[PDB]
Amino acid sequence: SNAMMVTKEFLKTKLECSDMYAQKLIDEAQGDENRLYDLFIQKLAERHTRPAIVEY
Amino acid sequence: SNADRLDVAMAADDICTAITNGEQVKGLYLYGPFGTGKSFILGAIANQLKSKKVRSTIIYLPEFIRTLKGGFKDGSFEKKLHRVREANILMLDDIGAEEVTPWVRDEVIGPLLHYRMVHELPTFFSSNFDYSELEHHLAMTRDGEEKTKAARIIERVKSLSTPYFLSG
Ligand SMILES: Nc1ncnc2c1ncn2[C@@H]1O[C@H](COP(=O)(O)OP(=O)(O)O)[C@@H](O)[C@H]1O
Ligand code: BEF
Ligand SMILES: [Mg+2]
Repeated sequence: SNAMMVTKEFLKTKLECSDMYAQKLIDEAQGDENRLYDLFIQKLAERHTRPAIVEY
Repeated sequence: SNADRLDVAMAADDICTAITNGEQVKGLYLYGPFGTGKSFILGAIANQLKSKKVRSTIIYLPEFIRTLKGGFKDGSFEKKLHRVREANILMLDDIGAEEVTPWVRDEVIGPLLHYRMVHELPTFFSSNFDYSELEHHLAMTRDGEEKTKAARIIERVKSLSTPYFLSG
């Protein structure tokens, strides 16, 4: 019903994450759209790059 | 945050030295804002231990949960999954970033954490959440049963770890 709700559901949908985690991303960006987008992509990249389990 | 970093560095140094000397240790719960180097430090600990011929495992929780949720059969994941609960040193990287799935939380993670708690197996964590926030994240709903399950999880996490904040 407003841009903030949209951004939150977009993050939840695309990162497949909780409401609280998405809100953490939003808070971290502090209103800077580009910063939020960059953060989104950083985490998107990590999610699609890392193996579930790594043994050392 | 230099101070944060110094504190965590001597925590990691002490923990690695103790582990290598065969002592009982408690893992770190590293938390704070995005990109402060929490996962990096868990990796540095794993590699430090590796340099001393000590084994450890790092689970990336979002993909762990995604794989469990989506289903799997017989590959590297299944083979590795069957070792994780009793790994000598285990790290749960980015708890809080996974999709919350009650059956995975309660049938896999909870029992895993209970096991490692009662057998005092070193368990590390990284998160963007502090313990209270994580406890809230772990509850899919306001429901009573969810609150209880989440509480069980978080108390086990607390028994297993010492919290360190890494600042922005
Ligand atoms: N002490 C460090 N020395 C050199 N590079 C680092 C160090 N810490 C982080 N980097 C890099 O900074 C980026 C963010 O660190 P990361 O551990 O992913 O942050 P987070 O706290 O979110 O888990 C990564 O590319 C990581 O490899
Ligand atoms: F972006 Be990190 F893993 F907190
Ligand atoms: Mg990380």
